[PDB]
Amino acid sequence: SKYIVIFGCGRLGSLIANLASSSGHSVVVVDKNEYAFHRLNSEFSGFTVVGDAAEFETLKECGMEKADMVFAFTNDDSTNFFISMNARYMFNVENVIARVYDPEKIKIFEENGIKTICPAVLMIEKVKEFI
Amino acid sequence: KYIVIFGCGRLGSLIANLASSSGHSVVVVDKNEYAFHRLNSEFSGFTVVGDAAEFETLKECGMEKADMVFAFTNDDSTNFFISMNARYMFNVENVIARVYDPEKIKIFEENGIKTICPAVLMIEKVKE
Amino acid sequence: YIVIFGCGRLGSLIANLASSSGHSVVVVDKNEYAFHFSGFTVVGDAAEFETLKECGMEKADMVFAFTNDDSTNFFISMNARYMFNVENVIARVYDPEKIKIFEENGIKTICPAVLMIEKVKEFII
Amino acid sequence: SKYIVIFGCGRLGSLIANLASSSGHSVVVVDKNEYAFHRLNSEFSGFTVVGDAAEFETLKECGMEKADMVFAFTNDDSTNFFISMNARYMFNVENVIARVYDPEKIKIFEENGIKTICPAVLMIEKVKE
Amino acid sequence: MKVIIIGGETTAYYLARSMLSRKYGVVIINKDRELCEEFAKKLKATIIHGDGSHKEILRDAEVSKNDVVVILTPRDEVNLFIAQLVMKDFGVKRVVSLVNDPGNMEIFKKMGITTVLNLTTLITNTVEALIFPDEFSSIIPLEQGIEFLSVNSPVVGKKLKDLPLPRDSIIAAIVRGGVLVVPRGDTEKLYVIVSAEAKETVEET
Amino acid sequence: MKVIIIGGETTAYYLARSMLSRKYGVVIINKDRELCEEFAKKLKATIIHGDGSHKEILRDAEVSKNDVVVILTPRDEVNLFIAQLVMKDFGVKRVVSLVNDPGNMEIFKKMGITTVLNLTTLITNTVEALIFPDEFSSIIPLEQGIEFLSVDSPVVGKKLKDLPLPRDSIIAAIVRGGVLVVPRGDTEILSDKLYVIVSAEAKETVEETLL
Amino acid sequence: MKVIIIGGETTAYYLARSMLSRKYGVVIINKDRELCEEFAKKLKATIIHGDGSHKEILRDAEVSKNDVVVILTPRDEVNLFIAQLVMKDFGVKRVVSLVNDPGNMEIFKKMGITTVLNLTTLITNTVEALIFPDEFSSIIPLEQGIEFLSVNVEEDSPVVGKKLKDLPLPRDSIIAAIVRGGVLVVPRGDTEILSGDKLYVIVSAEAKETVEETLL
Amino acid sequence: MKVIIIGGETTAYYLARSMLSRKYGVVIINKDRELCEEFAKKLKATIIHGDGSHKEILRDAEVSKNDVVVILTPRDEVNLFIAQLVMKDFGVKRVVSLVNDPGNMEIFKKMGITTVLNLTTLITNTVEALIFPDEFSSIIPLEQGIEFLSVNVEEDSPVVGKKLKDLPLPRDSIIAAIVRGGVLVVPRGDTEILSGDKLYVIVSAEAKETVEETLL
Ligand SMILES: Nc1ncnc2c1ncn2[C@@H]1O[C@H](COP(=O)(O)O)[C@@H](O)[C@H]1O
Ligand SMILES: Nc1ncnc2c1ncn2[C@@H]1O[C@H](COP(=O)(O)O)[C@@H](O)[C@H]1O
Ligand SMILES: Nc1ncnc2c1ncn2[C@@H]1O[C@H](COP(=O)(O)O)[C@@H](O)[C@H]1O
Ligand SMILES: Nc1ncnc2c1ncn2[C@@H]1O[C@H](COP(=O)(O)O)[C@@H](O)[C@H]1O
Repeated sequence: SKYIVIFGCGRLGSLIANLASSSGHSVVVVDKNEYAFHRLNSEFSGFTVVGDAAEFETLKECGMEKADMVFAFTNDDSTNFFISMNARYMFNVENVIARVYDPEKIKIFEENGIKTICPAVLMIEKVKEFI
Repeated sequence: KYIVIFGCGRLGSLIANLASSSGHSVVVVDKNEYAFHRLNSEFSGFTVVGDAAEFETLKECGMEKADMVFAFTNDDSTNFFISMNARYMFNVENVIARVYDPEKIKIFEENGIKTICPAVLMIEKVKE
Repeated sequence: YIVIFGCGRLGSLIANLASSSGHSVVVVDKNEYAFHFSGFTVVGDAAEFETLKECGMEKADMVFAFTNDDSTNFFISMNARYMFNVENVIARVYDPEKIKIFEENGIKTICPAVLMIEKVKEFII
Repeated sequence: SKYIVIFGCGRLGSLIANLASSSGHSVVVVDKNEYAFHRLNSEFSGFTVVGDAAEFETLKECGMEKADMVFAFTNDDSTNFFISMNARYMFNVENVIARVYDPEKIKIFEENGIKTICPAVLMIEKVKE
Repeated sequence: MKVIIIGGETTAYYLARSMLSRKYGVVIINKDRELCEEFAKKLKATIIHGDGSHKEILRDAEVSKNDVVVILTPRDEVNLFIAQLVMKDFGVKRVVSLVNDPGNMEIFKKMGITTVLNLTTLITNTVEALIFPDEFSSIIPLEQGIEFLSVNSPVVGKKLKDLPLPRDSIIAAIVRGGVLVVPRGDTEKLYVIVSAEAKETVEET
Repeated sequence: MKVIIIGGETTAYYLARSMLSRKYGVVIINKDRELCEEFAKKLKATIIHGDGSHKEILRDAEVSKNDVVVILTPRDEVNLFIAQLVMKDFGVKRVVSLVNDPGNMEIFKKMGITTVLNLTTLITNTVEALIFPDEFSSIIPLEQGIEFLSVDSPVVGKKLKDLPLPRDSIIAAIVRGGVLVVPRGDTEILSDKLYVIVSAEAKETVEETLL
Repeated sequence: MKVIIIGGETTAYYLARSMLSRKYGVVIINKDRELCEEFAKKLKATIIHGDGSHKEILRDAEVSKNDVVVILTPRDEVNLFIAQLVMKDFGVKRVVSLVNDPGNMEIFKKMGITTVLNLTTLITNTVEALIFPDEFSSIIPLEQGIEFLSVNVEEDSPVVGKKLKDLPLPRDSIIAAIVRGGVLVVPRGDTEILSGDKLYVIVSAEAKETVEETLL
Repeated sequence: MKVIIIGGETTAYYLARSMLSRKYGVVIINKDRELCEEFAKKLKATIIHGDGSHKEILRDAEVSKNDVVVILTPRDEVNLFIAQLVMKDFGVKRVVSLVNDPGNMEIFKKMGITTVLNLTTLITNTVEALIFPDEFSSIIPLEQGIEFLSVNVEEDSPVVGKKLKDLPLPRDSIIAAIVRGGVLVVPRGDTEILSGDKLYVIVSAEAKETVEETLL
């Protein structure tokens, strides 16, 4: 059982949270607003922290100290970046995965050792088939 | 094959560059010119500056001779409008739209507009 | 029969002096909380025509266009003068340059800036 | 003659400036933007300072030190207040007159010894008639 | 059946005011929280604050098959979407939309959205009429391929029967000094209805 | 003579685009700095950023006696002013204005500003036509006191000569399946879109007869 | 006694968060309806939406004689007013204000509003310290007429290898604390200023020129 | 070397005004088109309108290895990014950043961005000093692990009438400067603390509790 911390319980966010919880992992879902947790499915044993991921007092509340994986998965790159940097350099989380929208930004994450999931990078694969 | 890419943005221009390097005739339409900085050195295609919501812009792209129209701006409604003109006003055979809101995906395909949705793409990776 | 438009700082002061003087007053205002007196009060936008009809400017002896907006006060006045043929229409006009176009439509004007130049004359001497 | 400093060359502002200049007073007109000085008349010998009256460097530029009268006459009460306070307490100008819109604010000016011209207070007179 | 007015600041207000006065039911769907609150207070309608293009918002408004959705947004790309969304996903048959770009009028027609006469067109027709008052200026265009023009000379002192107008043209109504004159044969501001394929000759005559 | 378009976001753009295409000279006077810059770049007109109600701005635009000022603002109280200011202080004879409140159309006419057909009226006429398609719905109103309307029925199978319409009514044009039919006497209506021009003092009877 | 934080977007939030954590009572008075609602939800304080300069709003906040009004607005002309309004009309003795223009710090002091150290000054001191690290850079200014500067020591400096007693500093100067490699050194007489040691200095302005000339 | 000020409305103005006056070169990079135009007109610097977090905009500003980038945005998540972007991708050694959340000061230090003293901290220290004037209130924090506090001598206090030599302060504490009625007093041994006087103190955190217990 991994201790997964998912930041941002959104469209893409909560999907990670549900696949994680159903796989018997201990999940912590952090989100800017509570109504986002509606996306968290019925069968979900994890805990949820409401709070701004840019605030430090929120990052402490997640217990990233005991985390195996931190997913920075909000709709903001800089936020996701900040989340990751705290995870990597402030809580020394071994695995930190960030959702990065702007493909140009991907580099500065990996230059800090933050694995990245970029939708645009993922799409270029599928858009290649359409020719 | 004559590709028309609308919106020369982050994701936009990446399509434009892969297209141009593949020896396709490209037309890149964008709201503002400074976006065309994102198109690389080796690029033989033409660039139309103009609002893709204006009809006079859509005529300027020569979608008439297009094999593919990519509606790839950051706006769904704009991308939708671009696609509708491509499909119903210039009868472009292949029209691909970048759709952000996954709930909107349906109404595109219901008009026969192929869609690339980032959220739909992400659910795959977030599964892992 | 006085119709005061805009029940504001300056506005309501006209309304009170009028009502206490035993005149039949109608106070029109964009919002009710302004009304904070035997007269009647119409809540409504003075730029809307349906509001101007509701005031009964038809039976008015005096219309005071006294909102904080010149263009509004102008519009109020023009309706009073040309649409309800009110004999006396007085407008509160802020921008002194606008005063002219009111009087060129026969709308008497009370301008604070024009009033002030009088008092500011004393201070220098 | 008097060395008058008029802040804000606006609708009401420049009217003060013109009556002052024509009366043979040495005027200084300070304004946030230059295009306001179009309002000042042909016959105008005074000097004009472009600048934000809220910035101190602007208040120094006006030479309130040599001023007999400062008119704080911008469209902003707080700005006019600030202008006045600098005039009174930082340049010790004997006469400071402020254009105050909100009649409730009038008190806190006079409590700092700033004479005030309030349009609403002026209007209540006419609206009485 | 309710009239769903989907956003458009001030014109949206006066339409809502109009609809309500015509004893209809009105749902105002506007994205401007500030304007929504102003409406709520003034207009006696249902004000749903939110993006009309969002399926969820439309669901909240309860847009039904028989409702008449009026889209009044300044963005045609949005209008066409809000239209298709209401038409395909909600089954609204009756859709009225503002179309800003006169160029875009066509695609809206092609899609089957009924459109209000284009403002900028009317404005242009009105302005051009004022600049050149003595030339056949177009009023409000009728069916696709038939324009409704008006003109205020050789025509003076001629019988309406004697006037040789083309086959697809009708001198609909004469207006002598603010009075309607029914154009008989022996009749000597004339409004004209003519098909585009005959407009040039109708004006020349 | 230039066409002075005095502010109105998007509709102001497309009008400017239209005017320019009609080889006219255009001065756009708009208070939105952001939109002014957008215009400047797109439209080949003179863009003066500033308040149209300010004499100074109008002086900068150089509004001349012969110019045509088009006021397109959403605020009628402003429009009427911008109009009067242009008309009285600048001597502009030709003024076109948008009028938002249908109620306000009258005072604008009375003042001698020529007005574009009211949008909300047209919208209402169009919407009401869609809700009730089988009733005489008004098109675009002609001269003051003459409306231009359009409409199992009794009228089907009747000669246009035989139809007893009131004196101040004209069955202007019949439109059979997207084709204009010039209404002669021996013209017969069939179960047909007939456009009608009638004076208000005869509209009630014209409709009663046509249905 | 409550802490009335009168508007200032984000910094107003973190102050409110700070005050509350220090078991104080907080009244946030902000004119941004949007931000007010965000605060209401996040911060456990009293959020009054409205213009702080309006007597009515301040009445609604119930600003009392003993309350501490903190004015955090970006407009000094407003701040000075909101201050005077709070001080004269409400009898608030304790007022803290942000002052944006360093030039305006003086009039705020003259009026008796206590001010937070000017941000742009600090930023300037910090930036100038980074550009020229080997010159006496001013920290946070103490009482009016006494600055609190700091100097690093260069391997090629005269001060290196000199006794703190032997160093001839002017009368109104004090070598307050030496900091050798992130460790505080209490400056005794027999203390030797070594190369690399960071020496903090407190000196009166009328003696700053000579203190720098000697220590650097 | 130029000072790249990367956005921050009003404080960005006064910093730019300060830097220019200090004969530096300034690039203002702001995303507010309106404010950019106001700057362009007022400040004699290079105003690049655009998002500082975009590599392209930074390229347009020509941020060089030796330039000093000052990030003044209200969003720490952005600041840390804009910082790393400037530091890693552009090789800027000297970065100064505003840090809004006092909690976030640490990660910024850890990353090697130099930070201006936190505003909300200063505000809190100033406010708490006004509420409790007769308790050792912290000034501006020195090096990590050494705070710079200050206390006022109360009439009924034990410290009054005591020799500074006779005062038993802990090893890692220094009574840096006494300030008697707006005058700096250099603390010798035979110095005696008088009523209404203000003693500034530098003490290490691991000794702050005892220093206060003794001085107050
Ligand atoms: N600053 C933030 N702190 C914590 N969560 C955030 C923050 N900003 C955005 N989020 C969450 O991130 C999610 C991202 O959107 P989604 O595309 O739906 O996964 C949203 O549901 C937000 O609530
Ligand atoms: N109406 C429009 N016409 C042309 N381009 C547009 C329009 N609206 C948005 N865009 C473009 O959409 C692109 C999307 O940005 P990005 O998300 O980075 O791919 C931008 O470069 C815009 O220029
Ligand atoms: N367009 C309007 N229609 C009706 N009343 C208005 C309008 N605009 C402003 N007012 C009112 O007129 C008063 C003007 O300010 P005052 O008389 O100085 O307090 C205020 O109470 C406004 O609410
Ligand atoms: N802070 C300021 N510094 C200098 N002038 C100002 C300031 N604020 C406003 N103004 C001027 O105040 C005048 C107000 O216009 P008016 O209300 O017509 O007298 C304008 O000309 C503004 O430029």
